[PDB]
Amino acid sequence: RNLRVLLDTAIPPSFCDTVSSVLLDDFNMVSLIRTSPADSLATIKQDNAEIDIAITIDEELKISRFNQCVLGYTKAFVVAHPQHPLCNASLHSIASLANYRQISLGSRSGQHSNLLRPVSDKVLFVENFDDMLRLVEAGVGWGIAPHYFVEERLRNGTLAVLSELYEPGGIDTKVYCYYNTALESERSFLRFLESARQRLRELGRQ
Ligand SMILES: CC(C)Oc1ccc(-c2ncc(CNc3ccnc(C(F)(F)F)c3)s2)cc1Cl
Repeated sequence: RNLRVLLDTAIPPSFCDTVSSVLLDDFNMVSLIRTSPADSLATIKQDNAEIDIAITIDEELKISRFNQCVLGYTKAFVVAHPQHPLCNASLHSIASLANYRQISLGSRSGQHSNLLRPVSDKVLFVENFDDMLRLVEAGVGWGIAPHYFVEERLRNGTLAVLSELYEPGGIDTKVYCYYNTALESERSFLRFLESARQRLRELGRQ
């Protein structure tokens, strides 16, 4: 119960804090680590890190030494500069964006999971969301960003949304919890899962 825990940058801060409080309520030593989802699954896989619990959106069912569960959901938007070509065109489609350039997270130096795989042939990789939104806000391209990162810049006109046809409201991605196999038998972990999940649901509806 000396715990190392990972959360990705798509996890809303309210989400990570909701988790933290519970973790400390049921494990008394909790160390928190943050990474962008592209590097999330890789980090836990490197055994030199000793991550016991990881909360991310990238999935691989062949993860060794780790089991899986769903902890809740988060939302994401296809955002782009207000004067971007697509923004003008009101009919946006998965093909229509394959032509224009995508600012995307991660590195070409890695197994691009389907979830974080670039959908377009013309791409530019960045390493965090701040650099993604800097480029997108300069018309470089379009991107897929979490809610908490962009919400304000869209209610402010700084940015726009092209995802209001595909999934009106945001692209509901699942948020996964990866427990080290060993932790399955510790009543602390299971109580964490219960209390956290409830709290997350309660916050989500609001
Ligand atoms: C606009 C529409 C017509 O076309 C699309 C429809 C669906 C998609 C999705 N792509 C990744 C999906 C999973 N969720 C992700 C993936 C990566 N990154 C995040 C982050 F956390 F960063 F927000 C969340 S859904 C893309 C496009 Cl372009």
